[PDB]
Amino acid sequence: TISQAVPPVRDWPAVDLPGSDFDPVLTELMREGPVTRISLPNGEGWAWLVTRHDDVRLVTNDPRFGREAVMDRQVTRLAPHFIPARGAVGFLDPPDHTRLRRSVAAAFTARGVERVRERSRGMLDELVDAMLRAGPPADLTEAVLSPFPIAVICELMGVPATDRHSMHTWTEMNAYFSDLIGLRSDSAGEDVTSLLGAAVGRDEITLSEAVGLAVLLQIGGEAVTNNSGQMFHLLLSRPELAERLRSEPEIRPRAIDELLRWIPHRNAVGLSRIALEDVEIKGVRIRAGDAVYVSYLAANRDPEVFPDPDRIDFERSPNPHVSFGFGPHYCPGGMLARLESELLVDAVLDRVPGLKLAVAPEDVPFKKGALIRGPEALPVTWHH
Ligand code: HEM
Ligand SMILES: [NH3+]CCC[NH2+]CCCC[NH2+]CCC[NH3+]
Repeated sequence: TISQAVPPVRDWPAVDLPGSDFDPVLTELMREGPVTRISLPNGEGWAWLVTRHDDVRLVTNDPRFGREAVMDRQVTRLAPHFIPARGAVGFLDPPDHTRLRRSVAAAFTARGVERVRERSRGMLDELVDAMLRAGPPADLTEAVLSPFPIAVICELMGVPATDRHSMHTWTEMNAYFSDLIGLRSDSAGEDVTSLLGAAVGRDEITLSEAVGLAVLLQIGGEAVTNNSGQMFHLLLSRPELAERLRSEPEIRPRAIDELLRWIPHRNAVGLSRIALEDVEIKGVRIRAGDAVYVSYLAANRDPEVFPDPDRIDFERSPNPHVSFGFGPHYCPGGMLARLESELLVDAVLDRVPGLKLAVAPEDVPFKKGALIRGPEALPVTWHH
C-alpha cells in the first residue's frame, strides 16, 4: 500500500581516481539502497541505477530492457557523446543483435580461443625476449601490455600483420576489413574474419554490419592492456600477491578471475538500457521509457555474493563475477581476455628476474578523463 518515495537524484561528476582506488561516490550509492537515481556529466536528465548482484543480473538479462531505445534521446551519460549511433552491436536488440553475435560466437568461446593459445604464447615470448635484451628500465605497458593484445586479436581475426598502427592511432581499418570480409566471404575458415565473411555471404548479416563488429573486436584489446595493467600494478605494489602466484602457479587461473572481479575496470557506468514496459525492482516502479544503468563494479563487491568483497582472495570459492557483463550483451572477449591474462602472468612473473616497480606505487600514472581505467605507463625494473 504505502507509497515509497523515489530516491533523490545523485549527481556523479567526472573525477580522476588514483590507481585502482574505489569511487567514493559509487560507494555512497551502494550504501543508499538497491535502487538509486543518477545524473552524469553529459546527456540530459536522470537514470536509474542498480548496484546489487541480483538486480544487475536481472536488468542485463531481462528482455524487457532494450538498447535500441537509448538512441531515441539524450540519456544522461559519462561520455561526451554517443557517436556509435546505430549499427554498433552495443546499440542493437535481439533481432539484429543476435544475428551479429551469433556470426562470431564460436571463435570466442572457451574452446574457440584455445585455438590461438600456442601462437599467442610464442608471440608473448618474443615481446619479453626483446624487453629482456634491451635491459631493465622498461615501461611494461609499451613493451608488452599494449602490443600483446593486438598481436593476439590479429591471430584470432585471421589477419596477417601491420594493422597495429591504425589501432594505436585510434586513440582506414573500416575499409581494410570491408575488403577482407567482403572479398573472401564464403570460405569455411575458422578465424573471425572468415566467419563474418561467410555470414555476409549467407545474407545472415550485412557487409557494413560485419565491418563494424570487426573493428570493435580488433581494437577491444586495449581493454586487456588497461585491465592487465591494473593487474600488474597490484601484483607489484602488493608483493604477497605476486609471491603467491610464483609459489602456487596452479592457482593462477582462479587468481586471475579474482583480480578481474576486484579491479575497477571503468569510471562510473557505461551504456544504459531502456525499460520497454513497466518493471518492478525491489519495490521501485521503473516506468517504460526510463533509462536504467547497472554497475558491474558495484555488483562485484556485493557483500552477500562475495563475502569480504574488498579483499583479494585467490582462493575465493563461488566467484560469479560480472566483470565481462551479463545477459545478451556480455563481453565476447571475456574468454580471450582470460587467456591473454593467463599467458601474461606466466611470462611476466616467470621470466623477469627481480621484477618490481621502478617508481613508488602512487607515482604510476593512470589515465585521466577516461572511460576505461588503467595505467598510462607501468615503469618496471629488474636484474639484468
Ligand atoms: C579484461 C578485459 C575486458 C573487460 C573487463 C571487458 C568488459 C566488458 C563489459 C563490462 C562490457 C559491457 C556489457 C554490457 O553491455 O552490459 C563489454 C562489452 C563488449 N566487449 Fe569487452 N571487455 C574486455 C575485453 C574485450 C576484448 C579483448 C574485446 C574484443 C575481442 C571485447 C569486446 C567487447 C564487445 C564487442 C562488447 C559489446 C558486446 C555487445 O554489446 O553485444 N572486450 N566488455
Ligand atoms: N622506488 C623504486 C625504485 C627502485 N630502484 C631499484 C634499483 C634496483 C634494481 N634492481 C632490482 C632487483 C630487485 N632485487
